[PDB]
Amino acid sequence: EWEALEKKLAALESKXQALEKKLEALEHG
Amino acid sequence: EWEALEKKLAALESKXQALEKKLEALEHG
Amino acid sequence: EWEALEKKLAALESKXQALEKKLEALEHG
Ligand SMILES: [Cl-]
Ligand SMILES: [Cl-]
Ligand code: NA
Ligand code: NA
Ligand SMILES: [Zn+2]
Ligand SMILES: [Zn+2]
Ligand SMILES: [Zn+2]
Ligand SMILES: [Zn+2]
Ligand SMILES: [Zn+2]
Ligand SMILES: [Zn+2]
Repeated sequence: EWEALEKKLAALESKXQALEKKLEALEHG
Repeated sequence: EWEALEKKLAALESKXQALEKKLEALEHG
Repeated sequence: EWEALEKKLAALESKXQALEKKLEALEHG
């Protein structure tokens, strides 16, 4: 339970960082 | 409290995928 | 461990809100 929830939070954190960088790319063209 | 944390993570994973797809759309016009 | 999970989720929810606001500003503004 705990370990699966921690994995899902880490995957969201990684997606979170990738979407931030992608939104920054789109702002600059 | 644990169940609520999981329902909140599930809503956030759905919002995460929604933002990812909208960013993909914006990227292409 | 509990506090760290709750903190990560609040930070992700907050980042989710910041990223949606930037996306709306880029798409429409
Ligand atoms: Cl359920
Ligand atoms: Cl998120
Ligand atoms: Na509980
Ligand atoms: Na632990
Ligand atoms: Zn559970
Ligand atoms: Zn920016
Ligand atoms: Zn793509
Ligand atoms: Zn493409
Ligand atoms: Zn932990
Ligand atoms: Zn997010």
